[PDB]
Amino acid sequence: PGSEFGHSDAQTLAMMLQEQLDAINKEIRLIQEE
Amino acid sequence: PGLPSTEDVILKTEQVTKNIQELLRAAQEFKHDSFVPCSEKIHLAVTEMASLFPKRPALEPVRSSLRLLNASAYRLQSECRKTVPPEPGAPVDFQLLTQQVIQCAYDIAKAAKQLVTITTREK
Repeated sequence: PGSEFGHSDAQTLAMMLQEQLDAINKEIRLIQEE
Repeated sequence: PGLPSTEDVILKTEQVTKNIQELLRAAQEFKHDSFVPCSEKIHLAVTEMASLFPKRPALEPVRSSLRLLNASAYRLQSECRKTVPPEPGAPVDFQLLTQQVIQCAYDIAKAAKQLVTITTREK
């Protein structure tokens, strides 16, 4: 299912989105090193 | 058609994340007029990434992640249409809008990450 965020403000959401994007870039980097 | 190469998945994923990154920038810089073109570039990037996988994937996690990816891109497209009301300048709750838009992008990135992981583990 889709994620449930309730009444999270844009600030909190932006942080979690950025964390998600950072995690993607980190995983890709780890893949390209092995 | 089977599972795509890790290199191909990374390429399409990076196009998705780049476009999502630009959307987040628009939200933070209050470029609310840019929400529709950003969502279209994202939706396109999502379509190209999805096309890397079989029309009917064998793997259950691919089916699940593609469902999340596609549904979230569509949901995003639905949300961004509020930045272009038929009467220019009409009342819009930009706080609620931005919240919904970032939620969609979060799940798109989430699904994209899952697909990257799935592809790598099968190689």
